[PDB]
Amino acid sequence: APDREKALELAMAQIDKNFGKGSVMRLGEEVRQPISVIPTGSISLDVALGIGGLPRGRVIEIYGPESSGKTTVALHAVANAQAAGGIAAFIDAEHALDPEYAKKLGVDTDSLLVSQPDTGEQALEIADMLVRSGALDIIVIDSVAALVPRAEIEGEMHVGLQARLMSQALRKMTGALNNSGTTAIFINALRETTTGGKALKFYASVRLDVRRIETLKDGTDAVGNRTRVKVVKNKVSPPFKQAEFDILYGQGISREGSLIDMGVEHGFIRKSGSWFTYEGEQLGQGKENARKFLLENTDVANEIEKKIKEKLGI
Ligand SMILES: Nc1ncnc2c1ncn2[C@@H]1O[C@H](COP(=O)(O)OP(=O)(O)OP(O)(O)=S)[C@@H](O)[C@H]1O
Ligand SMILES: [Cl-]
Repeated sequence: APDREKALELAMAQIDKNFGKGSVMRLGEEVRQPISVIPTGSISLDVALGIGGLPRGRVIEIYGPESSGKTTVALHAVANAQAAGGIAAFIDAEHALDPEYAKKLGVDTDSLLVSQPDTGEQALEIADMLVRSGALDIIVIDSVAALVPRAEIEGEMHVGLQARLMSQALRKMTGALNNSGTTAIFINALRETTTGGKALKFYASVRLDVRRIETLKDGTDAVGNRTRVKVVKNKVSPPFKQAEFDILYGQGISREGSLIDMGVEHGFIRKSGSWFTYEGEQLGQGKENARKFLLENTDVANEIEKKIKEKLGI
């Protein structure tokens, strides 16, 4: 009577039904759940996510050391939800946002709702209220850590409160997020759990481990920094995939850079040691020269984007 593959699928099906699609998956499964997404700003990360971007109506955690590139991704996500006509909100407990930098990443600052709460409770309630209006495509909360409880803020001499705070708010908010379809990005700067990163680990549909890995030099001097993101949790597509990309000083994710990495790995652009070539024409010697080439030769790149796009999904 026993036929494993048969029994297994019956079990997996039963599992998803009882707990939700994505409760169990084969790591190599080719996901076919289009959903609705907010492109990450990084083509590769969109691919790593398996669905083309951050899922809508879900809790997203983006953690890692400072200057890891978390905020950049958050800002790009906002920029993209806006181009699609979405409205964005920013719950700020850090007072670090640099609107001029955000504009550069394409964010329409003037339309950005910003709120600087007095307490963690207040910050999450304001977020809950904004979300339940169903009017937002995305909402980013700067600093899970910054969400300190009112009592602490007022000198209360008694603990476990800030994590409990993140739990209860997350319990209430997820419902509205799904109904509204608003993607909520919690930025968690570390020094995976910043007091309340505890409940966030379970409530999230996606958790991004962001980390700096290399300083982009090309020549002796610095041009920017390369970031590596690992999708440690993904309840909508097989997890653990990884992605890398360049964020040049004063710029967001380098599109050209992403086109040069995927293009090389997917054979569209050949790379003999030190020289990048594309179907019968030189791009230059050195990751950076190629970037320069693609920045200028806008016609190229678009086709390379085209090809890389078609090859996976546009
Ligand atoms: N205001 C800015 N002005 C110029 N460059 C910036 C600015 N913000 C970010 N960048 C660029 O992107 C990098 C920092 O990215 P962030 O997303 O701010 O890092 P992070 O991981 O979010 O660190 P935290 O704790 O949020 S600051 C910088 O090293 C620059 O390359
Ligand atoms: Cl994107």
